[PDB]
Amino acid sequence: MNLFTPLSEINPTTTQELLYAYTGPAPVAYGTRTRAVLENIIRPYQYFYKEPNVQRALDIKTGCKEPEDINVEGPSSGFHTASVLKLADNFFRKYRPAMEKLKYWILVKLPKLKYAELSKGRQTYSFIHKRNLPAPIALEETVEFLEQNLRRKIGPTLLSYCQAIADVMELDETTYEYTIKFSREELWDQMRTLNTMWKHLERGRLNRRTIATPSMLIRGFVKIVEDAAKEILENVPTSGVPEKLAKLASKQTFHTAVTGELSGDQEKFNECLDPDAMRLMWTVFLRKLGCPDWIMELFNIPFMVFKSKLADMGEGLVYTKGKLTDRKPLGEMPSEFDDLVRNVVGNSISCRLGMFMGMYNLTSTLLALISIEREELTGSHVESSDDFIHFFNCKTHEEMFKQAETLRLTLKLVGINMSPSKCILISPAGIGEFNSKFHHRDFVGNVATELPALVPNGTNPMTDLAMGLNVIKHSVNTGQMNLCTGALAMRIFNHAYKYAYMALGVTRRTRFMEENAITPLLTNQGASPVHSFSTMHLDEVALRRHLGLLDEETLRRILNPNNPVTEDYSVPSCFKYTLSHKALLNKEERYQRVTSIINKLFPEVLIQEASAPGTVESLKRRLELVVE
Amino acid sequence: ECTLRALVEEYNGACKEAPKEMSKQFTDYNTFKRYTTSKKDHAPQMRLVYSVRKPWPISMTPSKEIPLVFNGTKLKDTRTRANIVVPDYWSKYGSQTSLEVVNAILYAEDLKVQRFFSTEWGEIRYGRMLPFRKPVQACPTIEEVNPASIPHTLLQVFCPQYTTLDSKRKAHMGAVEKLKRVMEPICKVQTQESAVHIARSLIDSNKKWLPTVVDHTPRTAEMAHFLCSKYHYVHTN
Amino acid sequence: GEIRYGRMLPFRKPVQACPTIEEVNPASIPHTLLQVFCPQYTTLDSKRKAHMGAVEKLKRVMEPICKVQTQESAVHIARSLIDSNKKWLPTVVDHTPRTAEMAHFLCSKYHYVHTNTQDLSDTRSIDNLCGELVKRSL
Amino acid sequence: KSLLKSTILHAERCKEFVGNMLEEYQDPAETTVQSLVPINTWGKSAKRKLQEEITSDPDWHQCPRKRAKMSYLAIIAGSIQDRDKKQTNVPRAFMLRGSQIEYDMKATRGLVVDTTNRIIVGGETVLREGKGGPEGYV
Amino acid sequence: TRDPSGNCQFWGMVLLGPHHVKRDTDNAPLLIAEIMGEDTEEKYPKHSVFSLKVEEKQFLLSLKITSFSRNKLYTFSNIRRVLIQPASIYSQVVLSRAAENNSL
Amino acid sequence: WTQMKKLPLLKEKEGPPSPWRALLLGADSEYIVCPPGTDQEAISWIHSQSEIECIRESKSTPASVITCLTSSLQSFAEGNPVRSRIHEDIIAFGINKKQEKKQSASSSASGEWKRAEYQVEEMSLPPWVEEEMVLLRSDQEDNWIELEKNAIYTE
RNA sequence: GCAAAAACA
Repeated sequence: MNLFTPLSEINPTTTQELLYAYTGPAPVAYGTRTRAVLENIIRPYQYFYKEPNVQRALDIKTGCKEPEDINVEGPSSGFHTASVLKLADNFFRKYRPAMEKLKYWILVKLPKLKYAELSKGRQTYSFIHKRNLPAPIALEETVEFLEQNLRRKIGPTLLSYCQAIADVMELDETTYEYTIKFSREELWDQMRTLNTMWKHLERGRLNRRTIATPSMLIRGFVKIVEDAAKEILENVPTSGVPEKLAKLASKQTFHTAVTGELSGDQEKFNECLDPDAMRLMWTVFLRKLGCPDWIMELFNIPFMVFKSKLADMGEGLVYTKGKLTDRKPLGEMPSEFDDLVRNVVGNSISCRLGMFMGMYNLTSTLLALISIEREELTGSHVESSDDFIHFFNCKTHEEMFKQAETLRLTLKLVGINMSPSKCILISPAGIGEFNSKFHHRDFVGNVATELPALVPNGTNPMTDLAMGLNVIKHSVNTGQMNLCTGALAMRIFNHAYKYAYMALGVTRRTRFMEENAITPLLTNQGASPVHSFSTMHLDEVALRRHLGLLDEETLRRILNPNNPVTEDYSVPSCFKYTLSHKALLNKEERYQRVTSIINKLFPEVLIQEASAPGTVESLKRRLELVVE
Repeated sequence: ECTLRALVEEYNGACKEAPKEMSKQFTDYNTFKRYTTSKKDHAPQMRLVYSVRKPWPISMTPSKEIPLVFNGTKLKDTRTRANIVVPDYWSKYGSQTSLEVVNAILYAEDLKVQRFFSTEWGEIRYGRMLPFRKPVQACPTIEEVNPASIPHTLLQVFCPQYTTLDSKRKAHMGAVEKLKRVMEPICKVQTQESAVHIARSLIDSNKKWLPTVVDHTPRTAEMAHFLCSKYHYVHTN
Repeated sequence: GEIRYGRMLPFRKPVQACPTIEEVNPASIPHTLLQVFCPQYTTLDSKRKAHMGAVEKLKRVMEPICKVQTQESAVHIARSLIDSNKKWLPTVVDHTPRTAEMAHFLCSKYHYVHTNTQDLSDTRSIDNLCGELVKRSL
Repeated sequence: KSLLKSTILHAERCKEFVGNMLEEYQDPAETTVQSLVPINTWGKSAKRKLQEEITSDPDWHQCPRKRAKMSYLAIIAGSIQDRDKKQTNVPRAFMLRGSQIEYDMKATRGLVVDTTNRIIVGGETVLREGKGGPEGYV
Repeated sequence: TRDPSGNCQFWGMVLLGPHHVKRDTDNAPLLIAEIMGEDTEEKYPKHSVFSLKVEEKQFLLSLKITSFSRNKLYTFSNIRRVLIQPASIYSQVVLSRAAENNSL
Repeated sequence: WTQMKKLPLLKEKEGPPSPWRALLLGADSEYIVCPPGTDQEAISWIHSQSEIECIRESKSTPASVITCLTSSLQSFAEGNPVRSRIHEDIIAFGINKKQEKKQSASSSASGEWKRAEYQVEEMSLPPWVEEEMVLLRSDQEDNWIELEKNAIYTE
């Protein structure tokens, strides 16, 4: 470690990039997630009171708590209703243009988003197949269920989807097309159910974490509230989304004044938040901007449903008799999670207060920001999920201490509970860290969490080369890499790219090209690379013809549109090729026919969305017009 | 030309082979456009080594021009599968094509070549510079097209007759006619599914964060990865 | 595996009593043992008639054993390790356990226990060699 | 490796092999020789070199180095020649068909290496100058 | 490997067992043989060290039984990426002492 | 809020020195110089010009796996990179080890079920880490880094 | 045996 701290010609801040476990395997989560999920569920109940009384906390419902009860010496879950209301008021009064643009978003383009964008989401646990399905499949199955059990056709807008969910939730009995039936309580429990799974490829901590994904029924509400949160976050200077750190770095203060710099993280960030605080925040903003009531319900339903979450507890606790091991569900035998036995509902478990990762990473940031807005907090704050940086600009050291302490207390007011061990404050400003960026005087250093893959993506030679060079270019643009690093990385990528496509040594492709007198004219064939550090933003084929390394006859041969095989800035060619109890493989093929007839008839869908009212048989209207 | 009703045969087959699925709305295309039953793997690059080394890696469209066996080497599986050595075979003994379509296909990529080589750049100046990342236009465009009007411009150059008069007014005049002189060789349906990407690139004015020690024009922003850095600068000329 | 009860017609055949580390023809067993234990009292013909792979395996096996077993005990332990010693037993067709070590457990007149064991023997390769020789000789 | 071990270690087999290759007579190893050497145009030069080496040294079939040189020349001689190409001089070394293994006339590198102390064929010391038993014992 | 004279450098051999692998994180049996320079009991307690005699020279051969997942093997096949960070430090130092006086 | 003069002092775990746990050997890595040729030629040379005798035997890796290693060397020399299984391969790759352990545990099971309560043994800093660091510094005759250069167009 | 709060074998 003494070798990572230079004392001359270079400061430790720049060499802190060496304190990264690059090029090593990322930690991988093994076994059952039941213990981790149970711990995640039980943490918020252990921090509600200063004295740990878990059993009393399992029946609290609304997590509002009185002052002189928030744990100031440790984690504290819950929130103070009056504090939340006042802080939301203060945040609403400030940042008026952000509120006006939120009003624009919620009045004009809110009833405009297509509901098909839920297909580009994350893995979803289907409530009909009783397993995990891709998001487009889950969306299609859910809309078929809605059509069957509601009899009204779903409109293109996602407001129609939300109305359909709300209407179908009031039916006492529902049946899917097979021909399985759902009770209303069963469907409600499925909506409450949260599918938890291990979080993979997570570097930066010793202990593995679990993330939870919502059901497709509530995903529309989750997406609308998340989109509103993102829209209001893009237009506030205290958010963690844009150059904010560099902007605050380029700040000059008074000649003789105390300028603090607090950089820290959040401990138990998802184990100390209550959806009711988010409810209060959103209701305050909506009420003081002047939206109608149906907007109130539309924005409040997601947290209402999340207050009754039924996160799945994995596969069960691990019990060992001798050398044997067994997986046992909670409650079968005594353990350290006996207080949650009463809340076990089948394979799932009920927890009224608490949060999970991957659900609301923007509304939590909004809650933290509304906590920031106060009177005596005359400083600069940047918040992004569980990481933050704060700049103090006051006149006295004790004033800075009071500001930091009231910042901590106000964060605790809504239950943020920043980690004391992870928070570092520097009396003179100039050194700090936020996200993976590092601050030293007037320079901010961007250090990547992951190195570029430096390997072909794995689709086709031209696409893989284009994506690799673009990734290297993005890495060098963000300041993470420089001349030497960029050139070395592109040499490494060139070697890996040539190896992966049988262009190194003796192999089938090289022997085939040698025996038939086929001269390798491209990088994937085995030719010398044409791309340089400056020219890495140029296409290979376009660059080779200018230098005379690719004869026009060869271009005619390869760029033939009548070719057997046929952002990505690569021209199509012969090298643009695609590598070769479910009971669902047939319907993806018949959907292929539906997608096949389109993009052959309509140039329009290749430009914009399919905005054609009706159009069930109605496609014949276009074909007749083509003839006419 | 005698194949127009073959397009209709796709509809007739769809009604009889795929009942009550193609009957859904045309607006649902945005839902099942990406419909796949294959799981989205977390690392497609880990399977590239096997896939190239896999026998019959490429699934080509059936054709007769490519020999089944060439110089004692099996090439196709007789959609049919192809050997890994079919593309480089096409690079020497492949079919010919018109010269005009070669430029059109490679268009929107050549323009970045001479525009770089024509630039003289300048002497390298090393200093304690502080690049700040500002959002600027990535690549120069032939015409300055307003955001949210780019798709309207693309509609005219591909489907001018199948458009709404409302979209006509909100279209960049002075740039629609410039695209037809370069998209004409590739305007045919044979290579029209991908020609939208090339046509879009001409007037795409997307904004990305680039290192800027001085106000960067699009002429100097596309190659900003080497012009300036923490320690060096290039006077673009 | 799982017990499959059922009436069975026995097939009486000689089966190997216990598995051997290496199979050697009976004529070569004494020479193999002589090479393993007392190479100093052998001739080149005896060495040529010995199975050298079995000699190496047996020497490696009996390096620690000969320190705790007398001469004759070690000699006959090695012999048992390379002797077939087939014995007649009632077996079940297409269920031969290749060795009678487990017949009481895996077999009876009322049941068999399904097991998944491969040959793990070089007899297939010797068949391949002999087939090539016969095909080219014809 | 097997063909060269056959020719080097035995003088009579080398005699028969060279005689059959030189006079185009039927040989047991015609298929192996044809499959080892690529389609070339060195057959006439190889047969010539055979002629002068036999005439110059009638007593060649006693030095294993001479046997190696004669075996290389005969292997090239019995190769599959090409019709539509004029014959060229035999090279010092060639590459085996469909492989990157080099066979060298001087046996300084590749498949055959003949050092002063010993001869190595395919990584194995076939013959040792003083300590060996290629002819066996009685 | 090959030194720049054609000679072959034998670092060792890795043997891969049946490895009926299903999941991308599943282990695969390996038997790794390596040419060791100096044996140490407390540093290699799970290794078996064998004497190796080639051309009257002395070498130590180490054999270990390991199982190693596909993800980790793929990651270590790209071990050449470890050169970037020291290259980053070297480049930053060199360019700082080029920005000081406009002299590379 | 408090202030610190002392930089934090990290506690050093005590116990047995941690052994070398890595896929390959690292510093103690050498090679045998073989005559020029292909991989098969080098493997054949090594298999035909060497004899193996065990010096140190570990209970974790039984010495019988040298038979598997030599069989693989011979098969690779004979142009067969993949070979059929042998008996010594049983305890070389953990074949049927899961079933063995499960059945043994079932046969010897006793007592009552309890929580898994896993534990990781603490180990001290080995003395060879400094030796590893100073040995990897040693100069070499060859470059050992052959990366193909990119093009050059600008200064 | 690999690996760490249990998965592979």
